[PDB]
Amino acid sequence: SWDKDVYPEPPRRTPAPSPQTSLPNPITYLTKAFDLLVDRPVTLVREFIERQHAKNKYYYYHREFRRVPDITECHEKDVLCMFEAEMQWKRDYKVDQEIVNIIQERLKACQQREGESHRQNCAKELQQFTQVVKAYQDRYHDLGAHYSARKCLAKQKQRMLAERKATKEAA
Amino acid sequence: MTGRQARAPLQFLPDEARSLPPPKLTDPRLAYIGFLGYCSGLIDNAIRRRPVLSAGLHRQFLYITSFVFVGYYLLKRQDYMYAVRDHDMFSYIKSHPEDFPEKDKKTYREVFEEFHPVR
Repeated sequence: SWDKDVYPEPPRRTPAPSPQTSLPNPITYLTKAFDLLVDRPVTLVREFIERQHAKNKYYYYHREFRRVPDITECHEKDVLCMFEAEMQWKRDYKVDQEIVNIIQERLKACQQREGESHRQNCAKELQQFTQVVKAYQDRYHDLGAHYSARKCLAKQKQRMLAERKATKEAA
Repeated sequence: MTGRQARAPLQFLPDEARSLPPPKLTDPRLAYIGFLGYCSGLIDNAIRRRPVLSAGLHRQFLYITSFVFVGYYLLKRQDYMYAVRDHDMFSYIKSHPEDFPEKDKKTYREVFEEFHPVR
């Protein structure tokens, strides 16, 4: 399963079709035949397989980590500090890429659910998409292929120093 | 680089080399020397037209023994030379505190670099 609050779904809206005239309705007979020829046997097969699964019990756990301190607390060379620092940063980088993947899947799903009126009830998700992706464009973008962690902190210092000069001019 | 206490006879290994641990048997370098001796014996049977992998097993065993013996003594000399090099280096480190200062390990909270983005 999945949380309904990270992959959100609006509530369902489904009409009840009122037939004006009486031919009637080939697809209703065909979907009842579909139910009787497909829906029952696959349900019986899945129920058998689920009983065979629930005879025994496996479990897999989620791997979790700790917070090794910083790269801002590591010294000149000290390779057994920078190692834990940059692996912690690289795992943050992977999980942040997947944050961007989740938001972009939400944008795709808002496109396909809301139909031929795109701009109704997709303003909020496009807003948060441009927000998180503006953060990504600011934070990880223009460093290249040989990122380790140190070019990211150099970009951090250079950007906040440039904005410090900008707000000094704005003072 | 020369003496280094030039009393210094020809002295293939001093008595001070019996303080460092000797090289173990079946260390990989003397095993490589034994393989090189076995290849030497194989190719010695190949120089003259006697058959290879036969007819020279006393010469095979002599070559392996001679190379492993000589390489054992040369490895003991290698260990002595590296030990006296490190001992002299650390004695000079301890004997002169002025020229080798403690460097200020400024952490990356306050060490500035250039960035130069690859666009």
